[PDB]
Amino acid sequence: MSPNGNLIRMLVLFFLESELHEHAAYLVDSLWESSQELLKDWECMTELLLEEPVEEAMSDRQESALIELMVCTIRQAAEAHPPVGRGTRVLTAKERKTQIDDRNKLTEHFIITLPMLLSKYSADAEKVANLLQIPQYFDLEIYSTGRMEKHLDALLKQIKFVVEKHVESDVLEACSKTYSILCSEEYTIQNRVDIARSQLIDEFVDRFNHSVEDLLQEEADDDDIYNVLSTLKRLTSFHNAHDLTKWDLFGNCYRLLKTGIEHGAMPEQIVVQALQCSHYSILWQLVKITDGSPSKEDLLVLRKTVKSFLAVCQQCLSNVNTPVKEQAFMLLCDLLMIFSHQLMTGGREGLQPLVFNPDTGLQSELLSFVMDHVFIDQEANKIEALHKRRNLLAAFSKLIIYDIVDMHAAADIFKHYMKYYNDYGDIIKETLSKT
Ligand SMILES: Cc1csc(CNC(=O)c2ccn[nH]2)n1
Repeated sequence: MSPNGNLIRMLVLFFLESELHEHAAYLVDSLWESSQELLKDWECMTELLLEEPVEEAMSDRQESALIELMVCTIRQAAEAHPPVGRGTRVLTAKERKTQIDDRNKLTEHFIITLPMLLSKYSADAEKVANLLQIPQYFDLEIYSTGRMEKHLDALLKQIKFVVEKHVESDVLEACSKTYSILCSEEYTIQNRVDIARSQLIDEFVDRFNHSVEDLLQEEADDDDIYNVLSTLKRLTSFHNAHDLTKWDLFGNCYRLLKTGIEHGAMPEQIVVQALQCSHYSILWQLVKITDGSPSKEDLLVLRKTVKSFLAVCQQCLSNVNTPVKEQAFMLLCDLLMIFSHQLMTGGREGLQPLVFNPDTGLQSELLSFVMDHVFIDQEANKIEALHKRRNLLAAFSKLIIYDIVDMHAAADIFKHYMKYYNDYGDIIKETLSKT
């Protein structure tokens, strides 16, 4: 009760204080065979996280670690296998029976307790993002079974509060995915969740639109900029997993970008988000057109939309801010692959009017960015900025393989930058072997 409480408090301390377990998940996995009963005392954990002390209170850093450890135990119980990296997977009768009973316990428990957790820690972005990994493990049918409607209402209230308070990409994305899970995974509560979502979206589209209008009519305030960016971020996050096409967001994104090319003075983060949002609008237009039975004019309206957006990305390669060039580059390399001739696979030859061959000018600019921003002369931030340039080249590599860009001009650039490997590498290789 408090006995298991002590063991959990010290388990959190051994985790943080020793560098003997770097990954929470790997710690839990390793103790799992021997300490399952303890590691699934979820009532004990939420009690620690929600109660006020008598004495000795938990420190902000230890609270964080307990939430992270709790969520790993919730996964390991639900999935009934070691985490990604410690795998090898056939369950016994009793292992299977235990998994069902565990999923039951943590669903009933966290439906009640997850809104109370999100309420208390609502401003801690890292913590809220971690709590919102929990619903994916819910046995969602139980939101009906337990006459538990009052607690679905409570989670939706708390997700609303979080999204309204936060702009961090991890938080919002966590909110987006939770709605997705809550919505399309059980018909019983699908209708209730859909009404909460679209009211949330509605309130953010109105605020976005009023702020776009404010910015563009204006001299332009710091408030005008905050208001656009803050609302655009929430909508960009959600527009990946949710079809927000019914709200014409591409329209205002398009103006923001046109204004930031013309007068060249649009803040870098607005341009990046405005690009990402426009992209997600187009992908969702594409899906409705693939699955629908679309007319000639449907195709030609989406085409005009796509050619104007490829134009905007091409122009945005010339933006001073390298985060914009990167975003524009990434989108060019997705779109040029998606609206290639691949689009006429699986008997979908109706889509030919949607096919786009990049011109020489554009191909040459997609070559430039690689020389300027992939292949550059000169801690943790650099292993990360390397993986990005890797992804940027890999996204560009696909265009080379299918001759969407000039495959020869490309390999010339790869000659120029590999020269020292081809001129001195054998000599460097054998030298390093003999030390
Ligand atoms: C037909 C075609 C495709 S691109 C091209 C000429 N551009 C380049 O080769 C290049 C290298 C660096 N920047 N641009 N010709």
